[PDB]
Amino acid sequence: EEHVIIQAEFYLNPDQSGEFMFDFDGDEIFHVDMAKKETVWRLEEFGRFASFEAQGALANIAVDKANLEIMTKRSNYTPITNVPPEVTVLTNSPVELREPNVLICFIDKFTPPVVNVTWLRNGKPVTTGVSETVFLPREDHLFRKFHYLPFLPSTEDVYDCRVEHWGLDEPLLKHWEFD
Amino acid sequence: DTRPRFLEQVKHECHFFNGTERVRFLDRYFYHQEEYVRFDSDVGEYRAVTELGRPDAEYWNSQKDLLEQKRAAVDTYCRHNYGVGESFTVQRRVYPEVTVYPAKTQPLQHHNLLVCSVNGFYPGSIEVRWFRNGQEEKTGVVSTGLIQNGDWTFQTLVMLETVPRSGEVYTCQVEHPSLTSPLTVEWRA
Amino acid sequence: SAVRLRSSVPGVR
Ligand SMILES: *[C@@H]1O[C@H](CO)[C@@H](O)[C@H](O)[C@H]1NC(C)=O
Ligand SMILES: *[C@@H]1O[C@H](CO)[C@@H](O)[C@H](O)[C@H]1NC(C)=O
Ligand SMILES: *[C@@H]1O[C@H](CO)[C@@H](O)[C@H](O)[C@H]1NC(C)=O
Repeated sequence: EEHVIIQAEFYLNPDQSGEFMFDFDGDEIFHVDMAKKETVWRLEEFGRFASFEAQGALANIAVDKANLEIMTKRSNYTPITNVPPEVTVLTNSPVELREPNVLICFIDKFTPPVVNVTWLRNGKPVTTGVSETVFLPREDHLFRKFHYLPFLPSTEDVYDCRVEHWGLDEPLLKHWEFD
Repeated sequence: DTRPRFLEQVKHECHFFNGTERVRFLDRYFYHQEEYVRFDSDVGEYRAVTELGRPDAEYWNSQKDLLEQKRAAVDTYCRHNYGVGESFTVQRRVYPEVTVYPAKTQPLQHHNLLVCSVNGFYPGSIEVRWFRNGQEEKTGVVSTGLIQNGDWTFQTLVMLETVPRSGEVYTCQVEHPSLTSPLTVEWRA
Repeated sequence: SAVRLRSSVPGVR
């Protein structure tokens, strides 16, 4: 095949979390912010060429929630087995001292779609400028996710991406430093 | 929080071959990671994938209006959405940035690794090859593989294990759909 | 223009 477009949905109990998104060849086209009832395009340019009525996503998620109730009973309340993530930290371009760059924390091959992710600079939580994706679908029906931290590379700072997940016995820290 | 979790997933998939010349639609339902029932446009009906999905397959197949909605999806859904997004997805082309820098396989040791860093490109299909004085070097090449950055760009590092000698010219060559001819970057010892 | 969505089907029982 040349291309695949997937409308991917999930609903999770008891968290009552539901997600709705479109995937093109593995990249997110958009997702719907359920609380705001708004379409969020992954790249801003996308919304100049296309539109999506966010309300429609809400109807599907309601059905998925009702279907989960049905399937849970049918399965005799067999719960999900936790699958802990693989975590990788990398930069999006070659690092040059005092040249603005971005750290990427890639959290992969896990389920359920619930994770706590923290960026650490010299052992301290940082939130300035951070961003993140929603939960992204995998062909094996696990999930992946991205977290981003713009930063100014220096010999004086070390970074870690810290990931907590129910499939992990301890939080997973993945380190990055200059060199 | 040790409370048990329960997950429902749905994936409505459109598979395209040669533009919209050939199209396949899949309506897929999941409990945790287990697909239990699906509609395949190749078949035109729902089929249970596991025993868990049998009641839904029989129930859904008894609804003629529903099946016709699903049977038309290759046109009204897949071909339609492809048309909507084609200019910024199918036709998306972003050039790679190519950087060459030396590295070390083991600390303390002299420079014995040449890194060809290929960044920011789209789509993912790329071919990166190393050359030493005009000859392709196929031994000692290791890579990160293709890395998705999550923002509609890819990157990859392609490393050549080699001991640079004075005078040698190394070339990293990159082929990609966005290019009309190979992109080459030289590095001299 | 407008992206269309595919319906999710209500299950039995
Ligand atoms: C759930 O329980 C029923 C009996 O109440 C049984 O027939 C069925 O096989 C069970 N589901 C399983 C084992 O997945
Ligand atoms: C995230 O943190 C909250 C608050 O401490 C906690 O209740 C929850 O269990 C955590 N989630 C994961 C996946 O570790
Ligand atoms: C691919 O598309 C072109 C143009 O529509 C057509 O000539 C060709 O027959 C198509 N190939 C197949 C296998 O359908």
